[PDB]
Amino acid sequence: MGLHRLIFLSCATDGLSYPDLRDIMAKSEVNNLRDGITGMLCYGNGMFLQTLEGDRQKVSETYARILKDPRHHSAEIVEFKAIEERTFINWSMRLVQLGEMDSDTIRRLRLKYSPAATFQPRSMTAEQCFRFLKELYDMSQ
Amino acid sequence: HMGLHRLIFLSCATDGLSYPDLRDIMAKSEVNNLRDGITGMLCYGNGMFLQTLEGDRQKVSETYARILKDPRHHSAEIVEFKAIEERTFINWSMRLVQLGEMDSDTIRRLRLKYSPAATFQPRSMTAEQCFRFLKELYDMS
Amino acid sequence: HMGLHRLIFLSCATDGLSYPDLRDIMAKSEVNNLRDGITGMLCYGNGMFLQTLEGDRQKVSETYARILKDPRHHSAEIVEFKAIEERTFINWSMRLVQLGEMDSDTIRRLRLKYSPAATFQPRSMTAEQCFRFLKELYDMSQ
Amino acid sequence: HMGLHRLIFLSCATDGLSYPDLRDIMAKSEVNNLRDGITGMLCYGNGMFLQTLEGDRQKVSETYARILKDPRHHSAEIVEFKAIEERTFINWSMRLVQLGEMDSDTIRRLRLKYSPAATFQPRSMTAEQCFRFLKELYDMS
Amino acid sequence: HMGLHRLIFLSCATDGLSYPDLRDIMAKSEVNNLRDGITGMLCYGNGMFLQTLEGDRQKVSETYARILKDPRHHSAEIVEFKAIEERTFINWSMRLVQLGEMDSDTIRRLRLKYSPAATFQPRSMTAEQCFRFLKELYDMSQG
Amino acid sequence: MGLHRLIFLSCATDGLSYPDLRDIMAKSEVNNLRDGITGMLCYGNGMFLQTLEGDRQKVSETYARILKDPRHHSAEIVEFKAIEERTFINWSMRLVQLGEMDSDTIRRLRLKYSPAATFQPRSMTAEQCFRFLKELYDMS
Amino acid sequence: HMGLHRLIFLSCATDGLSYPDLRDIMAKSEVNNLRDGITGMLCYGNGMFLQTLEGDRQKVSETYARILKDPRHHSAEIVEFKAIEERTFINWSMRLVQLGEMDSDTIRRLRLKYSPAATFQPRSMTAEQCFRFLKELYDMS
Amino acid sequence: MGLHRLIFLSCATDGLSYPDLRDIMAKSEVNNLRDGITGMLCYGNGMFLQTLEGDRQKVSETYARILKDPRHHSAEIVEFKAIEERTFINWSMRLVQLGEMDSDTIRRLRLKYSPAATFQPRSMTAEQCFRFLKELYDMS
Amino acid sequence: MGLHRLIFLSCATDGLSYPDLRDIMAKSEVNNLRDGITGMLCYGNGMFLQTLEGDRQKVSETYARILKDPRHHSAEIVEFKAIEERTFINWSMRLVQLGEMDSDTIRRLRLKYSPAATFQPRSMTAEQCFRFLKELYDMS
Amino acid sequence: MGLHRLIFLSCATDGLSYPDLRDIMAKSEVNNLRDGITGMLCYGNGMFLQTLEGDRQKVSETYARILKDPRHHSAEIVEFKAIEERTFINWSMRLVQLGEMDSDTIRRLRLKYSPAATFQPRSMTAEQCFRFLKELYDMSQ
Ligand SMILES: Cc1cc2nc3c(=O)[nH]c(=O)nc-3n(C[C@H](O)[C@H](O)[C@H](O)COP(=O)(O)O)c2cc1C
Ligand SMILES: Cc1cc2nc3c(=O)[nH]c(=O)nc-3n(C[C@H](O)[C@H](O)[C@H](O)COP(=O)(O)O)c2cc1C
Ligand SMILES: Cc1cc2nc3c(=O)[nH]c(=O)nc-3n(C[C@H](O)[C@H](O)[C@H](O)COP(=O)(O)O)c2cc1C
Ligand SMILES: Cc1cc2nc3c(=O)[nH]c(=O)nc-3n(C[C@H](O)[C@H](O)[C@H](O)COP(=O)(O)O)c2cc1C
Ligand SMILES: Cc1cc2nc3c(=O)[nH]c(=O)nc-3n(C[C@H](O)[C@H](O)[C@H](O)COP(=O)(O)O)c2cc1C
Ligand SMILES: Cc1cc2nc3c(=O)[nH]c(=O)nc-3n(C[C@H](O)[C@H](O)[C@H](O)COP(=O)(O)O)c2cc1C
Ligand SMILES: Cc1cc2nc3c(=O)[nH]c(=O)nc-3n(C[C@H](O)[C@H](O)[C@H](O)COP(=O)(O)O)c2cc1C
Ligand SMILES: Cc1cc2nc3c(=O)[nH]c(=O)nc-3n(C[C@H](O)[C@H](O)[C@H](O)COP(=O)(O)O)c2cc1C
Ligand SMILES: Cc1cc2nc3c(=O)[nH]c(=O)nc-3n(C[C@H](O)[C@H](O)[C@H](O)COP(=O)(O)O)c2cc1C
Ligand SMILES: Cc1cc2nc3c(=O)[nH]c(=O)nc-3n(C[C@H](O)[C@H](O)[C@H](O)COP(=O)(O)O)c2cc1C
Repeated sequence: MGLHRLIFLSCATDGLSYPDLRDIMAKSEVNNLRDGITGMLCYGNGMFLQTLEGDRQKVSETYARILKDPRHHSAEIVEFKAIEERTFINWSMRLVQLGEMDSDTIRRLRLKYSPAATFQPRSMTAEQCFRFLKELYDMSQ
Repeated sequence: HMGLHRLIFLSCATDGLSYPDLRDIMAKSEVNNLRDGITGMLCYGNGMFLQTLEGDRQKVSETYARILKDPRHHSAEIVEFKAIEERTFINWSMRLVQLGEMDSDTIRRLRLKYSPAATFQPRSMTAEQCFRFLKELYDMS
Repeated sequence: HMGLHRLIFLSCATDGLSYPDLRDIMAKSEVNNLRDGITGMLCYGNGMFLQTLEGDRQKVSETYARILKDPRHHSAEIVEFKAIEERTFINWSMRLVQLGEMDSDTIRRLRLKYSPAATFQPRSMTAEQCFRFLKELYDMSQ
Repeated sequence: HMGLHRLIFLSCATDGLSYPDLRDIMAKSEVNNLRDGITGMLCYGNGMFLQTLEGDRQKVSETYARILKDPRHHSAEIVEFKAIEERTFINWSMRLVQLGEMDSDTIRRLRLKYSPAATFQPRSMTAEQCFRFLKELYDMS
Repeated sequence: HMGLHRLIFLSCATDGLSYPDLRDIMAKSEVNNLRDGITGMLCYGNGMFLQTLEGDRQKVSETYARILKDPRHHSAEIVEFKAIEERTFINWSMRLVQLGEMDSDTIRRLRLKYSPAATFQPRSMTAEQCFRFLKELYDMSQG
Repeated sequence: MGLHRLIFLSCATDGLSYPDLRDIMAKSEVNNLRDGITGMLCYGNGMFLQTLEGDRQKVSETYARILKDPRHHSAEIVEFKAIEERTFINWSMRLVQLGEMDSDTIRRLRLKYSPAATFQPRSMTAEQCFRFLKELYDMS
Repeated sequence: HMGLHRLIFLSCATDGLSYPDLRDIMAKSEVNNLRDGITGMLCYGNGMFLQTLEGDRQKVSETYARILKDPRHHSAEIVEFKAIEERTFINWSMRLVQLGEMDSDTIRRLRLKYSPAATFQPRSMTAEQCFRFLKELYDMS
Repeated sequence: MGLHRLIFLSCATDGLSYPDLRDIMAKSEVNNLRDGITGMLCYGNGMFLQTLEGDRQKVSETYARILKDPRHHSAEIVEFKAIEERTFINWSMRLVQLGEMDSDTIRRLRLKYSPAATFQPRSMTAEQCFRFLKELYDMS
Repeated sequence: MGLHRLIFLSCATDGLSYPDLRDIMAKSEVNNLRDGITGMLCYGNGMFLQTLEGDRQKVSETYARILKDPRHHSAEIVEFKAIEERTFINWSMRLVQLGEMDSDTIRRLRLKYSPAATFQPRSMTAEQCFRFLKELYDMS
Repeated sequence: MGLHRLIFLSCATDGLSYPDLRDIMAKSEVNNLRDGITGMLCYGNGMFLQTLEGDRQKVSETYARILKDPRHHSAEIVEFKAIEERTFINWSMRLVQLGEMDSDTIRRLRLKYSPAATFQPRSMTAEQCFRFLKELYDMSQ
């Protein structure tokens, strides 16, 4: 039924540590590679913003799995639509931490695509979330 | 906030699904969706569920997260999630439409109009086809 | 003289607003707006105000700055201000529509049509949703 | 949360406006705008102000309502207020540009480029001209 | 021959304009415009003229140069001049519409519809607003 | 009511002299700077092709004065419309004479934007006159 | 072949054209155009011809090449030649409409609607005006 | 992969019989109903013009089978694309014979959508074939 | 009525000689220069493909004279429409012989804009002919 | 009737050999050159994906011949439409084998234009097949 892209956000569980983030990256890369899924996970200011690209069914099944994870709560879908080609091609999953990135670059990128004084993905539109993640992916290459 | 959205998803009915089960689903959704500002429509046929929800980005997502935990269906597949200027499915907090209790010639034309399948197969339908199929049902009701 | 414009804004009615308040707002609004070439419509429901004003860029702005000084409401939020080819809200210099003095079902369906909320919440509505909500009310009030 | 918006307004500076008065304005705007997630640009020339603010619909409104109470100007005119997909005035929570301290030729050409007036007259300019005028100022900083 | 065009302009009527003045204008516009393949409509109201002319690029220009020389009005403003695929104002070489001989409420709402002004002020209206205002006048008073 | 552009053409009156041109350019520069008007005047093959940018009322009044000038006759308006920004920014008024340019570059420019073997602005559309003038202005 | 096309051209009647000439033109046109799959419409008025032919790119061209050798007119000028998705002038292999036998006011308004002229002057008309002019004449028959 | 529509044309083999047409119609109706396929068959002037809607795979497989039928030759694909909704809903396969309908209606229809003096789908674009088949279908 | 472009094709008459080609080019340069006409004539595979830009009347009359020339036959109009600017500016008439150019540049060009295994303008659309001719002109 | 493009896919019959491919390329190179046909053949993961550009009739007949070939089975048409210009100009027929290429560029190219974890033209849209083929043609010059 074709290639799709999903974008959703969520609130991280309190006290998340680096080993927790690395654990997410490690399982996501293996499962996604198996499932034909690509994407990117953005972490900052206690919030997750993720995009997954792939088959309509596979991406749905992965999202239903991600909802069971106790490392986050209060998930919101931002968008689900058919896409002509992938944007997030290179990584089965890439984690980007806004805190390990140039303070100035991120502030300008977060301002560019958002009205918020901090990283607040609930205040961004679907196209803003996409373009935010696209620039993170393009610089994190 | 963030605005009005519509979700469209499909799923498989669990084997043994009973009319009571159908009525229990409708009873709880109507109370919940009314509380949440959610309207929409549930189509059941050929062992398949095809549903749409309209409302707040967060609320619809939370309702979908709850629906994913229901054992009365399995293998849910998201069809689309996007922002909308206005609602189509205004009249009912949640309306159940059974394809089997309907004019066989009306439903045959409808299912053919918006799908390539010889029976009702939402998995073979695009997001636009599911929207238009459901809308004709809503209008016919 | 920069053409015809439309402003849309919303606000919270102040606690204790009474029918005399609504009449005073309408009485001054009709006189000022007729003087200023301003037309529009004010919607009241669920403790919220939703209003649109059409006219000259300077006049409408001046009318809005006066409105922000009015103690009969608070927490104003601008929804949209843009140039327009033609007016939609032609007939009245100002018209009050109370959502509660109307067919509950017609309004319930309209409030659902153009918003995600279980109640009248103009802060949850877009500029296009506010305009189309207001236009349908205007078309029914004729 | 109804998304990112841009406000543009103009006003007349009250007589006697002083250099310390402008610096005070710039000092409070940077603090307030940074607090509120707001960015923008203030233009001063020919006794007139032309400013733009980007950010949240509610915050920008509340900021305009505060600016309207300031005795250092009068006769404000809204030029446009609308939703935007991305910010243009990303770099400064607030920046002052004095047209009088700029190349008489660079500013004269820019003033003619975007208005029919022989002097700076933002009231004679469309929303698009004010935007494009302020943007070139922004790009020259 | 560069095709069909439309001109829209406005002006202030000179003080003391009389009904015979409007009649001399109308009798002469009809004869000249019929000769020159020009059609159009003149609106008079609130001491202001708002007129449109359709025809050949050169003919319309010359008629405007003639109109500019007339002492019966002053302070003309061009609102628009462009090529058009087809005429809107076809039925009359020139038709005069006086806003005062028409339904106040009909004209009132029409003037608000296409302008920000509390009275008829073509100087506050765009080319498109002027076009649409004149077109509704032309359509309603087909007589 | 915003920034507008006018383009018109005309026939020069027989006996046009440089002094004649000197008076035109001198009063135009003064008058246009006062009025917020910019533009360009093209002369060639006995024809004027002009563009003026500025306020709707000002540009019109200037056109009315230009129509009284006896140094030319048979004006035609080419277009009058609103514009987002000026193209002809640099000069309150600039004269360009086609005859004092490469017999090759202008031949082309003209042929590019007209069906005629000589400069015949009555044969050009509004968009052809604009682009033709924009190319001339862009050269200086 | 290479598709359905429409040609529109105009010409001046050779001075002294007679009714029998027009008859003979119409009789050859119906026979030839019917043989060649060509349809169209010929307007005559004020000493001018305005005609359109629809059909094969080759057939219409050759027929036009034959019309060019006819001494009953001169000064032919092509108005338009392009590919078309469907015919407008379907009903007749060739139909003659004389502007001289029509409601004097109907023809006056039609000529004014699609021309800057006080007389029928097809040389003063664009390709779209000729098309719309002939189409209205066709619809009144 | 979704709903598609195919259009193809061919020459009927010499000797085509009404019984021949009926075997085609009967086997097509059964197979297409099995295959979720709908469509329309046009026959005139010795030519076939057909459209099928359904699954990309299914429609292709049916076309491959049509290519082996000896009752026609010189098949030519006209169009194959994804479609949002079916136009040819009502019948799995419906035969419309051009030659036995109103002579004037089919003359106008065939002229409307083609440069030819007889039915010649080889002279028609994809859109012409589609709009032609659709007007036939709408008349049934 | 402004600037137009014509595109047409024809078959060269049997026996066409280089002097014949040189005379066509010679009279075309004079007539077109007088008539304000520019364009390009492409000769290949025994076929002519030409385009002319200029005034609507002049271009037509020139086409009518071209139709009486016995050095070619079977003319087909490809397209005739209004244009905003000339593409074939530099030359009142220029010959491009496909045979005197790189077989590979021309082979690739001919495939890009046609379904044919050789140069066959009768198989090309108006847009394909224009773009074909424009690439020749730009590389010329 | 102009230039067209066909795209189709099929399953290679079991046991396909290098000689098998050489014979396919050999006749296709000859036949397409005779027919004015250009195109490209992609082989990978036991699947064929091909495009042919040329005349509507010739391309159709070449497809009819290809369907009789027993070296593949289960052919599926992807798209057939008229085109303004060719994309695959340089070759009458060129074979590209995905396994004789860099796992990365092919893997990422294949992910770019499909949801699948391996090459599966059956899950690809018409526009994805075209773009997949076009990047292959562009790389192998
Ligand atoms: C924010 C977040 C994003 C995640 N994204 C993915 C993902 O994209 N793919 C994935 O396989 N698991 C993802 N996970 C982890 C799953 O929730 C879960 O732990 C994982 O799929 C375990 O899979 P298993 O049950 O098959 O072993 C994510 C978890 C979090 C908290
Ligand atoms: C096909 C299907 C559709 C459902 N749709 C909705 C719905 O629209 N809204 C809702 O509140 N529950 C819906 N449910 C039910 C949820 O799974 C769950 O039973 C419900 O939210 C229970 O709410 P509770 O928190 O009051 O127990 C649906 C269940 C199924 C099987
Ligand atoms: C919700 C609301 C809407 C209002 N709308 C208008 C209006 O459209 N026009 C107006 O003149 N005043 C309006 N007002 C009132 C103004 O704030 C102010 O009281 C009024 O202009 C005072 O007029 P005056 O000082 O000239 O007598 C509104 C007030 C409220 C609370
Ligand atoms: C032209 C002008 C522009 C201003 N722009 C801003 C601004 O962008 N943000 C802001 O907070 N204040 C701005 N101000 C200042 C406000 O009028 C006011 O002094 C400030 O919002 C006070 O905030 P407070 O309640 O924290 O004292 C501006 C004042 C002027 C005269
Ligand atoms: C508002 C106004 C509109 C006019 N419109 C026209 C017109 O459409 N056609 C026309 O010939 N004269 C029109 N005139 C009159 C001309 O100024 C002038 O008197 C007239 O063309 C004299 O024509 P004649 O000298 O060629 O006889 C108009 C005058 C006014 C004041
Ligand atoms: C072709 C041509 C173009 C002209 N353009 C302008 C112009 O752009 N601005 C201007 O003020 N005068 C222009 N003029 C001259 C005016 O017609 C008139 O002589 C001048 O405005 C008178 O200036 P004054 O009113 O100060 O005496 C032009 C004259 C000609 C012949
Ligand atoms: C204005 C005009 C329009 C004509 N239109 C057609 C036409 O549409 N079809 C046609 O066959 N002949 C038309 N003709 C006639 C041709 O010039 C020619 O005389 C006729 O095609 C001769 O037929 P033939 O092939 O038997 O010699 C027209 C002639 C004139 C003067
Ligand atoms: C013009 C024409 C159209 C046909 N269309 C169809 C068709 O739409 N569906 C179909 O199943 N067979 C169609 N056929 C018949 C096939 O060629 C073949 O006989 C049929 O699929 C046999 O099916 P079988 O597997 O049951 O033997 C058509 C034949 C012709 C000549
Ligand atoms: C393929 C071809 C193209 C021609 N192109 C032109 C042309 O562009 N301009 C032109 O004047 N003659 C052109 N001609 C020649 C005319 O047919 C005729 O010979 C020429 O115009 C001389 O006529 P004249 O001396 O009466 O002017 C062309 C001839 C052929 C065969
Ligand atoms: C995947 C695949 C692609 C093929 N592509 C072509 C092709 O593009 N052109 C062609 O002539 N044959 C192609 N063939 C081969 C034909 O099936 C047949 O072998 C060939 O056309 C020889 O025809 P002929 O010997 O009758 O002349 C292809 C075969 C396969 C398996």
